[PDB]
Amino acid sequence: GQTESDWGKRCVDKFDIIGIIGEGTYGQVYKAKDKDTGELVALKKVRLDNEKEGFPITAIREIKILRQLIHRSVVNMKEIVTDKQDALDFKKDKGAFYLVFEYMDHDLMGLLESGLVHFSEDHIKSFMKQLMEGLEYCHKKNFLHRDIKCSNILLNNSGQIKLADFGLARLYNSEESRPYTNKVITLWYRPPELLLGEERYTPAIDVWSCGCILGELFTKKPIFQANLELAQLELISRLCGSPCPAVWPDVIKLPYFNTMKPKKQYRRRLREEFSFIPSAALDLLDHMLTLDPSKRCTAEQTLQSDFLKDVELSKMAPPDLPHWQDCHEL
Amino acid sequence: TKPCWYWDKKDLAHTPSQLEGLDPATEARYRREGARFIFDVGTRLGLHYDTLATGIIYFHRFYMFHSFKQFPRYVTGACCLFLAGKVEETPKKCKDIIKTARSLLNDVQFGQFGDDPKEEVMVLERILLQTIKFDLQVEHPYQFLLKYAKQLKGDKNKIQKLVQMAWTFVNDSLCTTLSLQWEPEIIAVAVMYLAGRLCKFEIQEWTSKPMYRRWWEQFVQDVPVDVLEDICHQILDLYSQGKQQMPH
Amino acid sequence: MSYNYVVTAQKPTAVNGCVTGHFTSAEDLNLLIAKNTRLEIYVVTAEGLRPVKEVGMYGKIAVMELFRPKGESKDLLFILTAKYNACILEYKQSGESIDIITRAHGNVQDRIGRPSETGIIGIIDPECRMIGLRLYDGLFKVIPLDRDNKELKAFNIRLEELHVIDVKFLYGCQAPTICFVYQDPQGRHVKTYEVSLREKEFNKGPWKQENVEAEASMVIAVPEPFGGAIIIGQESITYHNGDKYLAIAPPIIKQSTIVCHNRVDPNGSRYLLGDMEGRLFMLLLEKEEQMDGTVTLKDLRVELLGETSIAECLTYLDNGVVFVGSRLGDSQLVKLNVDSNEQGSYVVAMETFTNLGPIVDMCVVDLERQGQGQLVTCSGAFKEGSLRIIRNGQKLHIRTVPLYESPRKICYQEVSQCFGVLSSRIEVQDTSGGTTALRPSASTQALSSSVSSSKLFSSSTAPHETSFGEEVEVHNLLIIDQHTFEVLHAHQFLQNEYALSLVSCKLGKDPNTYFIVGTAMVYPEEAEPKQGRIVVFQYSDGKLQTVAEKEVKGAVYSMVEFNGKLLASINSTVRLYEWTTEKELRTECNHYNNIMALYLKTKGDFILVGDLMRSVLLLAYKPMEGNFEEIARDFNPNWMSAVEILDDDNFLGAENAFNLFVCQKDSAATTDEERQHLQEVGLFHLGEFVNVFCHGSLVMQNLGETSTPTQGSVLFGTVNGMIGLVTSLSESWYNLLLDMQNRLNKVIKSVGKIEHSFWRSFHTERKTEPATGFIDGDLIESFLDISRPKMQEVVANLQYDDGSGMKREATADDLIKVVEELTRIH
Ligand SMILES: Cn1cc(-n2cnc3c(NCc4nc5cc(Cl)c(Cl)cc5[nH]4)nc(N4CCOCC4)nc32)cn1
Repeated sequence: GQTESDWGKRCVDKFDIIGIIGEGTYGQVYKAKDKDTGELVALKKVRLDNEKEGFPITAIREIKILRQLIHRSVVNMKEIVTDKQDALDFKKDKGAFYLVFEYMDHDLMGLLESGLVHFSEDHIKSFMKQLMEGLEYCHKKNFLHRDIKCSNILLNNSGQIKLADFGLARLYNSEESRPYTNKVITLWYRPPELLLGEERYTPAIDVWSCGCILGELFTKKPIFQANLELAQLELISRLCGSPCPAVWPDVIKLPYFNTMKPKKQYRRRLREEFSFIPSAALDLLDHMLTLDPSKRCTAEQTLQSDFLKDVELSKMAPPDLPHWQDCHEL
Repeated sequence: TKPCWYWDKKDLAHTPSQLEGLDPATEARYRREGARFIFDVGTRLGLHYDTLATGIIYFHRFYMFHSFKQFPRYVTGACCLFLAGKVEETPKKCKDIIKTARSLLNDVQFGQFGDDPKEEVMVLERILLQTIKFDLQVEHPYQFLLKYAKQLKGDKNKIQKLVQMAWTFVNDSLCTTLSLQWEPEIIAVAVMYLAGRLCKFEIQEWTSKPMYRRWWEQFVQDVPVDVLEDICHQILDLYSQGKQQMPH
Repeated sequence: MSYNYVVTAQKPTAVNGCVTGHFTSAEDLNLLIAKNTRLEIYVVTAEGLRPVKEVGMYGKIAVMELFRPKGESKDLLFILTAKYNACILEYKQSGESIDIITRAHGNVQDRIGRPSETGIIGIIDPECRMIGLRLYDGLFKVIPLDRDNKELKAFNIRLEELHVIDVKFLYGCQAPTICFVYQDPQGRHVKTYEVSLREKEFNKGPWKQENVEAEASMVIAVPEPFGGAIIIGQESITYHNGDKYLAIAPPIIKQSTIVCHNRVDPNGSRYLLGDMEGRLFMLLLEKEEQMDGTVTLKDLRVELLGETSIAECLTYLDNGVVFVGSRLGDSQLVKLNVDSNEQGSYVVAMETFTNLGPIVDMCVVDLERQGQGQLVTCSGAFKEGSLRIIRNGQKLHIRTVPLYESPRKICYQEVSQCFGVLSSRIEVQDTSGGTTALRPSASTQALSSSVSSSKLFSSSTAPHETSFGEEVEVHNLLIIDQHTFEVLHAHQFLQNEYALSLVSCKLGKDPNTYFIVGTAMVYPEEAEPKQGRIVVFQYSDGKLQTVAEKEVKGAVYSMVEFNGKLLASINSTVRLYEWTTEKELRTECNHYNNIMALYLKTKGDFILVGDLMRSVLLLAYKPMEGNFEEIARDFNPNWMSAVEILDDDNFLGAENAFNLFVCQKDSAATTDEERQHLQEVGLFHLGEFVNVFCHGSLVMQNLGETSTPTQGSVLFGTVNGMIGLVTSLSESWYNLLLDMQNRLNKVIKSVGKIEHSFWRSFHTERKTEPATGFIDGDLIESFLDISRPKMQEVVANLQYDDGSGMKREATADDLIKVVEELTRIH
């Protein structure tokens, strides 16, 4: 069990780089295949050239958090490789390192953004249950994936889902509060507490982002789409209700509460505007998109929901791909 | 999967330092010197105790793969503390650690850092990460000393005297190779075992099984008294060498 | 940044909808034909149609209905665009000045909603009390037709039935009632609801729900005399009204799917129907009046009238004439006779309106060597399939070459003075075990003919099961002369083999010019075809000769000539073949990081790959290493429909969402990743579905060179028959025309008060982005049509800062001359 443990000693020469596949949390993700095994792997890391702090601390966080987490719904970091290092000349060595991840077939963003894939109710059940099982595992280890986006949600053609980029992930502690960056999640998936300036936020920040993803699979359009933080809070208020001390006692505690007020004190119209969603999912959506993070559901409670409690991981339902409609419709 | 970070006492006679002509007494001194160097510098920087031990664990493991003659001790210890800060989320600038080191080191000892003290340390970070095989997560006997003491119920003053005395023994065991010989759970039990003998406390009475005279077994399984006596013998050897007496 | 310029060379010709009413005046009978973003207004005469007005709208016309509320002299027009722009229009003519007034305007898009499968549906209450819109699943939007609703505000009523097929407003109901066919897991049913403007909710419908055919298609609102509704399906036609239930299932309508309907008699006795094979039917409603004064339905009858063009919309004009609005073929005016001719047909064609239909592929070729160039398109589908010869001559001259089968791809071979055309025809499983074609076509009427005797896939011992009556596609390679356009030869490919790509070129050291076809073995079970062939033909002395075949494990979606080597895309793989001295293909290098390599374009050693969802990728052959290498890729996900190379740094693409975009190399080589990042520098909502990009120009060139402000010429054909041109601009010319557009938009009044910037904005279901890097040439060329006071208002204070000088002020006449030069590029 130590052959696979020896890291940093292998070179990137064993991987042939196919090309770049996208932009990750801090750096761009590239694709490669191992010469020895022939396996497709996902590559991505940073550079050691900035001697201000040497090895990046945000990268050290992603290495520490990911090596502790092992789950069927989490991308497993395979190994870590380096550039060609000079013998005996380790002082002049300016070579960088590379993180080796497991490569998945597709990405949820590209599938939805193109509009080709279709999600049935059973497909969404297979999607959300795997998403919450991994999220509950990492939340159980007191870690927060502060960057839940469609580009970081990966799926294989079998139907298995995995989360990807943990570079923006930090550790959570209920006792010791550490101030964090108020802006951390993509504006379309950002929880309302971060819009209002919460620096010490709860693990419920990921539940809100996945809630916007749950509704996005039924409408094929993102729920809240705005270019500014205040405009984002307005769209959230028109659907989930305006932030008010009635539904959110500590909303006054948040700094930007008096600063960022919506136009009116809108009422919650979530169940009305989502009447086409099944009742099992609509109740889940209502709890996941709760304004107050203390009243917002947890990752385990979503797995004990009428929509996901009885879902079987054996019936892994892959998303429907068109066949001859890609050349000309029917 | 994960690398093994534990050797036997008999294996310490074959470290890269030993095979280059260094005698066993000198390497043990170089380890105690380097450990307090990481300890004293990080203490001046106001670092958490887990950060100090993390650099010390990196330090002990590093010279199982390398020789003290080829790598300066204080340059390596500074690099360990610098990396340990970013690992345990208590980061410090490299210039701030070098400044603290020069204050507490004489001209000769700081001469190991060469003409550029920062660069000689920053360069060693690559070799440190490769040597530790990128196994950054490190556990320490502190959390187990507290996790086991919380399950003890009885005289609050007697239990607290046990904790502080055992906690003192944990700080002293960092100066030794015990960190490499045994897991942190056994060390946390051994320091409870040592502080129990010195204070003449019968810890089993404070446990949920008051007649289970081998109280530690409900904490850490498969630990013979031979291991606890071996650890206790090594910890008290530090006090007997320097002639200092038990804290008590 | 990149700068481009797009103009429409041929407006959309496919008819998307047609209605009859009294819109221009209360006396005239008008026929409003709706093409994509275009509205044509005609007046019915005894000889035909008289055009009166044609207006353009900044949106794709989705719903178009004429209605007359109480207190209006003549009918008003309601139009809803694809981007949910709603408006109510009125015709006003003061002598010779004809203008269309925007009575109401608004955007009915909902923030949240799943777009329905059967598309946007628009119906109006018979009493003109409300406008019914079906935009999202489980939601029914109601626009109350009140005098004060000039903003067209609307509310949504919750709908239990999520999957609706079609809906109409019923006749003869006390309260406004809708009738719709919905589909649940228990099949399809028809249900009714009553709309209440006062309660703003649904009440229980008049008549109960019935279990109907699983393939129920359309709902027909039978007028007051009979009442109720008629449900059209694939095999049965059913009438539902209260307890009365009637169902006819004639055997003739089972042969072809019915697609359109129209009412002939206002009393509701006769209805028109049309199928996919062009047949025109008449639905007769026999009346049984009961000694109580009431007119119940005796029976239903269907009679075949004749054959028309495959029509998207039918509309009956008075005195027995019917307008056949076709999307797949030429639109027609047909006369319905009471007596059948000697052939048994009651239909006789009056006029033929040319429709380029679906332009699947096209090539620019100077057939007559006039330096001008002609555009030869594969146009039409099924019986309406044809070739079109287009030339600039001031109106386009178009010659039609009917094929009577579906054309696929075309290529020109000057060495043989002929074209290569891939085509497909529809045959039906007969009783002999084989297949029998419905009609003769170009593949059957060839002078000489041949069939592939290949044994590559003859490894299947058990041939797949065939039942009688199932349609099959038969693919052929047509050799058509360039002068007579006579089908000289037709090569029929293997059974279940689809022709997808076609190229004509020489390869390697082989001097013979070859026809090369990339095919695919298509079976219904296939989870993407896994068999295919690359076949090389040589047309010599009137006979097509099979030169060589190469077996591939997938579909050859596209091929192209590369430096004397054959570049072919097979499923996710992009392969480069070498033509050996033994006249056989040999693989050199491959690239695999694709999903479905569809469209390929080459220029030098660079290769542009158009993926199903990865957008565009740049590939380099690199002759030294002998392997492909990724250069740069567009990381914004897009569903590509056609790609094209503009220059060595700019690339042009087309999306399935009717959007054009332009990628370019970042042109700043800091990090190697910036180079690898193709930056989308142009965005533009075209409104049309581009199928084929083609370099070239149809303008007459009499040695004139560089006299144009524009550089380059790219032609493209669309599904609606629209043909356009894309060209690049300098930064000086771009800012001049772009600043002019903003001045023209504030000046020009749009139909329905639609913002031009909103119309040209990049638009998918998920993203809405403003247009950039593109100059709407149709808006710039409209400067030569606005009145003189509007011209000077646009040129007032307009200073051009082209550079290498100072912001000189523009004159009104100086801008008129510039646009006249821009009108010469098409
Ligand atoms: C941090 N981390 C990432 C991974 N990781 C593993 N596997 C993939 C993966 N595989 C599907 C996939 N999508 C593709 C799109 C294109 Cl255009 C191309 Cl050419 C190839 C593609 N492959 N995608 C991505 N994304 C990165 C950023 O933007 C989009 C997706 N991350 C991946 C593991 N850890």
